Amino acid sequence: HRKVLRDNIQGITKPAIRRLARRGGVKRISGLIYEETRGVLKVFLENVIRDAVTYTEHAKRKTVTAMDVVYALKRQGRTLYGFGG
Amino acid sequence: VLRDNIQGITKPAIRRLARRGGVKRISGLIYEETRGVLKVFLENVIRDAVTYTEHAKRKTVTAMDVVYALKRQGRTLYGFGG
Amino acid sequence: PHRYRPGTVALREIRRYQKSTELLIRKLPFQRLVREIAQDFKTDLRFQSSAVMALQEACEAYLVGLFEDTNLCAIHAKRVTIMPKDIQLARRIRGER
Amino acid sequence: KPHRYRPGTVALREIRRYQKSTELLIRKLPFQRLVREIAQDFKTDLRFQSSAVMALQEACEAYLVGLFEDTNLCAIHAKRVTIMPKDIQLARRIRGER
Amino acid sequence: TWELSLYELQRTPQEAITDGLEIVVSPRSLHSELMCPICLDMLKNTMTTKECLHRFCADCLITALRSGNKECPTCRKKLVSKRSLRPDPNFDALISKIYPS
Amino acid sequence: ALKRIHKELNDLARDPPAQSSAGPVGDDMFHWQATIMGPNDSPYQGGVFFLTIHFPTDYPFKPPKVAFTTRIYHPNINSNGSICLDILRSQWSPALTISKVLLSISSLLSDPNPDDPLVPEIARIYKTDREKYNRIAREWTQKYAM
Amino acid sequence: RSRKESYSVYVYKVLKQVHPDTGISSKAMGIMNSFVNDIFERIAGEASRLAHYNKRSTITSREIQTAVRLLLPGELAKHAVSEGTKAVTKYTSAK
Amino acid sequence: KRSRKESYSVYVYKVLKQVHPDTGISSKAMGIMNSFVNDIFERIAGEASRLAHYNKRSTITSREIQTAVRLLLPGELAKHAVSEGTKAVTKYTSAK
Amino acid sequence: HRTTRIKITELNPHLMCVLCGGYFIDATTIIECLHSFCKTCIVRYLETSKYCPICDVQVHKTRPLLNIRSDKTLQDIVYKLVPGLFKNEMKRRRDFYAAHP
Amino acid sequence: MQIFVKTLTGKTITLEVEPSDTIENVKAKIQDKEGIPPDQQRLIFAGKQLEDGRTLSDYNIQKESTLHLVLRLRGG
Amino acid sequence: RAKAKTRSSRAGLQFPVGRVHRLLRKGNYSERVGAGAPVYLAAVLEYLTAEILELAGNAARDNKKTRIIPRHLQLAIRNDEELNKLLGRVTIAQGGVLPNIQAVLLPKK
Amino acid sequence: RAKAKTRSSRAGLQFPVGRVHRLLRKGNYSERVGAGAPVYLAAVLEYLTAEILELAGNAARDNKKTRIIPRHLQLAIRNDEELNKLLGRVTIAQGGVLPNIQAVLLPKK
DNA sequence: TCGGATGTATATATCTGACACGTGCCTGGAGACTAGGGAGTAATCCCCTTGGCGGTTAAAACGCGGGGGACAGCGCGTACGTGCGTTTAAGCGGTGCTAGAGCTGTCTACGACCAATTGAGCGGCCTCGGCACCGGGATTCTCGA
DNA sequence: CGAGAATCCCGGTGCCGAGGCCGCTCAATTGGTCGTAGACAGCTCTAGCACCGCTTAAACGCACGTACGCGCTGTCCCCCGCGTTTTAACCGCCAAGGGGATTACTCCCTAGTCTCCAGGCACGTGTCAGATATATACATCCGA
Ligand SMILES: [Zn+2]
Ligand SMILES: [Zn+2]
Ligand SMILES: [Zn+2]
Ligand SMILES: [Zn+2]
Repeated sequence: HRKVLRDNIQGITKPAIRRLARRGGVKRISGLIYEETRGVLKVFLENVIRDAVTYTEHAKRKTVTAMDVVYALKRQGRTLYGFGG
Repeated sequence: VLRDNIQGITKPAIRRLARRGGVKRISGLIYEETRGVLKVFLENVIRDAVTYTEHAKRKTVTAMDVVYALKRQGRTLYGFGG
Repeated sequence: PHRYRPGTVALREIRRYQKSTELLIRKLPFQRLVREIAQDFKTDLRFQSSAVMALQEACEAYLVGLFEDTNLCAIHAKRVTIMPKDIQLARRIRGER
Repeated sequence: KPHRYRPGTVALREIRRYQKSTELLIRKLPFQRLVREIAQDFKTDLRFQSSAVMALQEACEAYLVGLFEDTNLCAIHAKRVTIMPKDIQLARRIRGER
Repeated sequence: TWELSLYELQRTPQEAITDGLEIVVSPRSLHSELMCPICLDMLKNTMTTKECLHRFCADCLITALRSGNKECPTCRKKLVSKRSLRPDPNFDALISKIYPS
Repeated sequence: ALKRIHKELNDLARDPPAQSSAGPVGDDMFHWQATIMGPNDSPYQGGVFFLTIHFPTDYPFKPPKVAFTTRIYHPNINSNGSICLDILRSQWSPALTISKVLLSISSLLSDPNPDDPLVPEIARIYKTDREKYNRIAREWTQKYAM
Repeated sequence: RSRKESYSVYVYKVLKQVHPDTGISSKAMGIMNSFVNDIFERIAGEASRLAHYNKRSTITSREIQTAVRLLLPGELAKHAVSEGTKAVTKYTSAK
Repeated sequence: KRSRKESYSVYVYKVLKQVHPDTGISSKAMGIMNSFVNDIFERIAGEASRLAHYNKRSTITSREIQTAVRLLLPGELAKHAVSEGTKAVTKYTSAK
Repeated sequence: HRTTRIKITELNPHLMCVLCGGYFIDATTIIECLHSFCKTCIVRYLETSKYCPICDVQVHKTRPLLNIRSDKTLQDIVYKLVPGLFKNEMKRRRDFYAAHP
Repeated sequence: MQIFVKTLTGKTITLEVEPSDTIENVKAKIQDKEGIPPDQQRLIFAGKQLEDGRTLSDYNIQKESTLHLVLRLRGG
Repeated sequence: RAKAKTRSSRAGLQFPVGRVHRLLRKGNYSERVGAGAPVYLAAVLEYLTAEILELAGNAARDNKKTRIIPRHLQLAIRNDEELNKLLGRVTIAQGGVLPNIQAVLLPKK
Repeated sequence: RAKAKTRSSRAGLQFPVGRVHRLLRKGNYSERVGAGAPVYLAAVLEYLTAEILELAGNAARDNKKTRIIPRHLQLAIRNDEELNKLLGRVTIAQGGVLPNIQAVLLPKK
């Protein structure tokens, strides 16, 4: 009974990107970065959620479990430690 | 015992490898750097390729042992087997 | 009445978040990203609570991994500010773009 | 008074020359002496099939051409034309090798 | 968006014409539709783009992609290869019925 | 690269484009000539300028070479004759005809692109002055073209 | 002695459908043999993981659809799923 | 009926009490230590299976796990794990 | 040719819908299978299914409106080959707003 | 009214532009439909270009006419 | 008997369904292999070699040759965005490099 | 019988030789598994967890704590050059980042 | 703004060796059959995912000011490119030797498979101590002067 | 060289998650048999190594000059820091029900076996595609 979820990428706020940059050790951040790191999160998240949903489509589940994200990320060479497997 | 064969990768050979990379100008300190990079690359591939011959109890290094050592490092060759 | 120089509070925030291990991105507006992107692959997907938390800890760990590699592009271009030029080298040398 | 190209035109002529051809660019006998130096540290009196050294020429030269494509991008990003050993180290670190 | 307005929701189908009526077709009228814009000739073995829906010949797009940049040559959009194209056999029979042979 | 050229001559004889004309020099179907009638909003009244069109023999999949035989003072145009367009150099498609190229050259004479010149000292006084080149384009086109 | 199996017979049969006038040198048949051998191990490698993830001991065509959907990018996956199911539905009719 | 999920949690406490007998591990860092062990089965037994296919054999022996360790583990992790793996196998030629 | 006159009887089924059985008005095609229907046919029909009504190829996994794009060239074949639909569409439309401002 | 818009390579646009509107208002409607900025646009009627301050009523531009678009790429 | 036909002709294929089935058995992927599983692989492996030999055979006609050379295999692969995503960590022996000179290096006008 | 001892006590180990042997059987690696093969894995898997819990337990004493937290697992791993080579494509959940500020960003003297 | 110099594509003839086709043989795939268990299906439990309120307050958003840093311009100088002439050694091709790869055959020790047994390890339950949080005061950079 | 946020250090309260205990089933161990994988030994012969001589392609060294790297300067835009106001995350609570696990039963599908024969492999052979050499004509660079 969805309608549509509308935008939700603006919820990656500019102070949240400045916190992620300062674990990267960044002093100064130009204003054009925030529009592009939202577009790089799209490409991270679209690639993982493609694979994680095709692990649930064919286990014949309707919930995306925590292991289906772990196998979707291991398939891309980015393994998680601390969620099973 | 062979010695001093890294210098047989000459200066004009690195400039040919740079000009498939698309490089116009090359500073003079690069030829010592790229010889040190072939050392690290070949030492990693030959080390794995020899441990495939050591496991097979074999004294020649075959072409597949290079191909399996390269496939293991994420650099698969096409053309020499497999 | 009292101002720090620009760049000294920025160095404090580098030392705060390189000590902490908390999630820097929020949690409710990022279930909404996960559930928009998954709208294109199945309808009415449920999510385990630990499935969305595995996606935040993956997405934050690989954006922090970018910004470590876009410092190096900014510093080797002899800058301090990161430009969006620097994300584009880091994602091209890695093999992503 | 004799003929003399400006610096940069023969270099662009060689970029079009080698990006069109597919042969190997390192001489084949001084490359075998490397492979038989480096393998002495792992066994003694090893032999090599003739296609095992040629598999290492195809792999090494594809590795170095792939580096110089990335050290261009690190030199053009710093508003230069020369690649420098700064640029090799910066491309090799973002790849995850140093 | 694909939101229907008021007239779309309350419209009727316009029926066929089954009485025998000749169509005086003129070739000065159907230029921008049945002609390939690459070879400037009639469309044969038509391949339409997905994102743009523009019709070419099969041997004109595949030559235009490998001997040029990867765009639709009438939209500057993004094509990738020949598999981002679909053949339309329901368009090929328009030429074989209007213009045989 | 032979059959499509026959139908461009049908596209130029049935409906020839405005302020334009084109055609082959002779037996060679790869070396063409063309003329340009000057527009009236431009400082190029009393137009006629001749052209040479060369086909790369993989036409229409390589951009043709179109150059000037007459001298024109204009910031995106060499003293040798090569035209600085983004059409014929970078952004080209097989769906473009020469009759669409000539309308892109005719529109250069009214308003140029003053951000990427060929002789860069010419385009400097366009950006600051406007009364000079209104006379200069009317002096140097009544001599070498009229 | 000691006959060795490759995919060279079948790459010529796919040439003679696609381009019935061209051929392949021997150095590029050795590359086409290693396309096919190294995409078995991709597809059959991930089809075997899907059987272990779902605690099953058979690899069926359902687990090779999804290995194709995981591995092949974009529209390679759409055309290979559609032309892998057209072979299974043509196989099971002609038995 | 909960299926009795197996883990390596019992064996990571027994290696703590040899190494640091006065420290413990939180439950979130036990799930990380359970992920090290499971993802190094997959690496070592993955390459030990390939060494049997490459050499046309149907057994994975201790020879194929020595060389899988030598391929995977870098530098001095490989030397100390080969020696401490052969010290455990030679406690069978003396203890059967 | 020069004239190539034709009947409507051989040009019907390339101008006919299936969901209404009439001529195409605001024709949209599915990206995957390239079967065309009216805008007031597919937008109603893909509220219920995810499949083409001709060949049952799945339009999209979740929302089938993404793989629908309107084909301008197939309309312009319908208005030109059929005598007087561009008027008769507007005359039906202008008479609608004459009662519904 | 419905005025067709030709390009150099063959994009066709249906614009609903009244003849009372200025030529700059025609440029601003191609903003909202295809993203093209007006500062790159050229517009040609049979040899004569369009000035900015005029309208579409000066050239007797009737129903179902054709435009032309030439892109002024500022920098090349 | 009844004149043994093949499995790959029953599938309408040319890649061998019989070899694929025993390379899935011998090769330690699962305990069992379904009957429609080698039919699915042999169809996917045809129409990935067919999609390369289309593009490689077209690149051989541009160089006016009637044999596919490993130059034409990289001109086929590195000009698709989708055959680059399969084969991005793959070097083709004697395949060379796509000609790409960057615009900063070209001489000024 | 003779009072079943274990295999992992005969090897002088604590990681289970009995589980490793049936995860090598069930798991489709080879047809057969040798008898000294799970003894070799269970010894390698001890002395890679022992070498992490040494270094993680030392990082817990520097923060004056008596429990290993996943902060201390990344301080153990990302400070070795050899545990970074195993675990370079591995993110540890809630592990954080090593504190490294580069010298260009620090204020001038 | 141009003609000489150099490099390029283009055409033609000759020649060789690698591709493509053919043949004979054998071993791997197909046909036919049987048996057993993997998976599909139905029913049922109960966990955990969604959904919705309401109060709180951390965190985002906005706006303003000013200083630091990006960026362009400019001048100096040295290091890299081009090129000629001389030196080196790669490449070829030829001959000769033998190590070692690859195969065959015989035979035994090793591992699967089985049945019975029993204790290690899982899940549930309980509790106390490590660690988080609060709060007060030491105290350490930071910055104006 | 003092003022003022900010960072550490310390002593105290309080709770919840780690660590231990226990009942118990299921998985590992013991003991035994059996067929085959692999170890071993002998032998064939391919191919890897070593040497030689000659031709000449390519590396090396040197000189000269241009143009690019780099330091310096100045101007200005645009980030940072901060204070104020506004948004909605977060927390706790409650409630409903989809769907994930789990069981039990049954039957279709896959392994296994035996036999039969044809597809594919090795080996051989002849012709043509491609490589090389020559001789053009034309394109392109650059000092005057
Ligand atoms: Zn288009
Ligand atoms: Zn065409
Ligand atoms: Zn309709
Ligand atoms: Zn359809």
